[PDB]
Amino acid sequence: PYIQERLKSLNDIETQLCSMLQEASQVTFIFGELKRGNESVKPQFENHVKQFYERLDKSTTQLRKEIQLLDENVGTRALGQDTEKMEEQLDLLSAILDPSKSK
Amino acid sequence: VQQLSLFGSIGDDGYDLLISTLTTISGNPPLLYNSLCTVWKPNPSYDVENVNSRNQLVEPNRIKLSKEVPFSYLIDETMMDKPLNFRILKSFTNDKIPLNYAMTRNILHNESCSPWSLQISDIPAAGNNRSVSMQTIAETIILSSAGKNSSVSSLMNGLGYVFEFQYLTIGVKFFMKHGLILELQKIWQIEEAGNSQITSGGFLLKAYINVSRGTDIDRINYTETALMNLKKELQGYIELSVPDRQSMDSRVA
Amino acid sequence: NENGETDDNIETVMTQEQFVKRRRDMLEHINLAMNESSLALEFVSLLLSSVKESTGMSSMSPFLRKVVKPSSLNSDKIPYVAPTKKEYIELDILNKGWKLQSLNESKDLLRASFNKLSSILQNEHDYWNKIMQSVIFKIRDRTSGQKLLAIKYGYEDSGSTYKHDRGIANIRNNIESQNLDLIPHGTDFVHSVKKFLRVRIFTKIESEDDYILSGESVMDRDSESEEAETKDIRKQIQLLKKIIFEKELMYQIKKECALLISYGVSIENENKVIIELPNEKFEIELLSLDDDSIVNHEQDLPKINDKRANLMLVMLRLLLVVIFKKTLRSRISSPHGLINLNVDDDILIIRPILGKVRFANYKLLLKKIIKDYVLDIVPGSSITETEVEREQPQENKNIDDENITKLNKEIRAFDKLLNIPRRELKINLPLTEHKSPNLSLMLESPNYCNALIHIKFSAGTEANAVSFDVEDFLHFIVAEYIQQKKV
Amino acid sequence: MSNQALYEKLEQTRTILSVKLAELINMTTIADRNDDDEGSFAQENSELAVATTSVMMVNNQTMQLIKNVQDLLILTRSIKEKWLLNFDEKQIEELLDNCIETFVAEKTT
Repeated sequence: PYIQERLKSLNDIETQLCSMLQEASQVTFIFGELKRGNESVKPQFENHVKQFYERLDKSTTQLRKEIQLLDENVGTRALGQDTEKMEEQLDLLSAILDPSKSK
Repeated sequence: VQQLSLFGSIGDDGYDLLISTLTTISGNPPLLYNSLCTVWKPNPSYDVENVNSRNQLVEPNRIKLSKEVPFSYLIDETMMDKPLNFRILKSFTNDKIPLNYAMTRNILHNESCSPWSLQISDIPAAGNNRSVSMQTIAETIILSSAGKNSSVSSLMNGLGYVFEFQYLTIGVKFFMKHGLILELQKIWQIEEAGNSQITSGGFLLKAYINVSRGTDIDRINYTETALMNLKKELQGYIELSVPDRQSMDSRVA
Repeated sequence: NENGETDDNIETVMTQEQFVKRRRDMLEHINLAMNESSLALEFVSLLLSSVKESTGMSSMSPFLRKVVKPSSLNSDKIPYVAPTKKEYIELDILNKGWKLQSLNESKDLLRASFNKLSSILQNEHDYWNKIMQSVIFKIRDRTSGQKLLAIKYGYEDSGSTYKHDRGIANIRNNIESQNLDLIPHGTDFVHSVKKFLRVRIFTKIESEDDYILSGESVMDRDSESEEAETKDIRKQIQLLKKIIFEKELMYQIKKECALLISYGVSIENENKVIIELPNEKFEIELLSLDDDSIVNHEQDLPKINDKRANLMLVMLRLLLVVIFKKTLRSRISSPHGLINLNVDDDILIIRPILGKVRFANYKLLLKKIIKDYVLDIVPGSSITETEVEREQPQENKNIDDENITKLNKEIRAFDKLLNIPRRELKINLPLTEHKSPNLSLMLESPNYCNALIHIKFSAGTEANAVSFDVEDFLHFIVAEYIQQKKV
Repeated sequence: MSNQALYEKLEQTRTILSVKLAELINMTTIADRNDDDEGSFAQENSELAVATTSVMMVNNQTMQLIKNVQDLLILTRSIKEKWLLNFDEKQIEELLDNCIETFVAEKTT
């Protein structure tokens, strides 16, 4: 089905969230260097920092959006017996044809 | 026979969905069917008391002749063609199949006649709050006819009845558990001055079970339950309810 | 992803000593702080001075036995000044930056193992992708009826009814593969052990020499090597088709039962062997225990019996698709439903019963009738056989239909296959001209029992005729016919 | 319905927003921020308890942050689940069956 697309959009939003983590983890160790007085990477600190904010805001819009979509999909509109019953024949019949002549 | 039933309706909008749903609930496809019903009243020229040779208070009522019309006498276009009843019903909405239905009432298109379902029903069971519509029906099958005036119309006149009004219904029915039937239907008034769809806008929904007994309170009570379960299962999607009794009384009126 | 995050949130573990010692750590290291918060409850008795103070005091059982209100203080607001104003206090606030720093060092460390912990969860993202690639039956088990364990999946039989133990049930492993449960048929990802239906036909000839029998078996093996790849429901769709075949063998169990109505082999009630008299031969098998269970060496040689035998399986298999079909005729068609299977073993008998009949009976008997018609081999004569009896009843794929358009289609489907199921002997006739006479005979199988009912008219200016409906009498009737023929 | 389910997710998102901020801001306070200015209203006075703020921050903020994450990954895959909730026709065949019958059954004509 073509929803497998929307499914992959969310599984990727999932990787975005694991980035919210991965990114803010640097924010943790980098602010470690920063209050240690060694203003060495203060610009780099600012970078990965607005980056943790960025990843989660993108995730926030992306899954929030996905939820909006699912609500929209929701707004939008035994199977066993059917095909199986007939198809019986189709396989056995085609195979009975096959053993009668071939190649 | 006892007919316990629940009614409701859906706009043509809801049909597509309802269908997909009903197929899953029942596990059978909907099956396309139709039927014409011709209603007869006692000849208003004759006049009769309301009592028997066995002093019984007996009221005048209408008779209902019902049968299938093969679709060949009903359908507007082959292009539509196909086997699918729901997409086909949109094709049928608002207006009539060939009809002019008089023709068939007296043969045509030197003749004998078909089989009919000859019925007479009583008002649904008096009840302060019924969980289900319970209605009695007297029926006989006419197999064919014989004699001078063997057209169904002659026959009815011979018996002292007169044609009153008629209607065609086309729909799909679902065959289901413990004799439960679901009909999703459309009804068309048939007169000589043209045909109009009574159900224009949507489908009449009827879920029912005809019970042989009446006098087996148990199977009657089982049947109530069946219908209840259905209404209940679909509750929050469609309400199946008991129609007003007064609205199911085929008496003089 | 959610399930896997919920798994990590189930405390769950199978650790010996590893899991054991760790939880003991929690006990003692937590208990310490619990116990030291009790020194905190002892400062409560330390109030004394008030009744509400006594209340707080009884907190220790030893307070219950240490009556006194005991302690007292004075004023060193000066010492509060010293705490706050000391160069030591300025310095101590450095112990605040120091512990806080090492806390931030901890924080950094925790944060990084988190993204790598989300990385084991990307194994799952892949599993979901695998599931995205490649029935919506919704079930609940482990009883209770509310909560407990609840999930969803498809199964096999559907329209028309074998009856017992028939379905399918499906769940996902941590290897991103789906395991196929059956609600019995006991789980083994795309099955554990499978029995295909199988077949096998023996012939015992020897040119009527030493009673030596060999077989030959039409074999159904797609392969022994199995793929149904993990993370692939498309391969699982293939496994689902395999599941369908397994459900089909259950059908051959119904045919087993349908044997029970015949006098041809069912030995000890523990095994049943399909077999028939002529040329003594045997055809197909599957023990009252089962059908086809897999374990053998594999070499390719064929054999004439083997080729024929593959024809049997498809027929026998086919024949109960018929049953699987005329069941559904009734169901779709009329109120009650079809449930409970083959009363009179009329419906049942069709499977494996009418094939056996067919092969054996009509054929051997026709052959035998032909030798009897060699007893009428005497006159110059002539005599011919048709499908004429067959033509007269049981027409194939007719436009007529039944009650309905929907109904008509299925009826039609039945009919052409219905030739096979109907297979009684057609019958035959012979005739003479010159002031002209005529006779005729029909072979009827009723369940492998053979009737030969004949007719005969000698057409001339004034008519004379007789018709008669046992093989002993047939021989005799032929002898009487020679006399009343020309001669 | 779907609405109520989402509301929770939105709340979780708001929670996730409000705690890396507390980890950052409380970092200042944890590092100790004693003010010559009298107006500033953050305190870290007493020994144990003011560096205890640092031990609580660790468990609180870091697990609230990571927790908002764990709950939000549940939220995600929950919606995913929600979405995964979801020949020889003719008499021609009569001929075929006759072929098989003659084939399997004996006699050579």
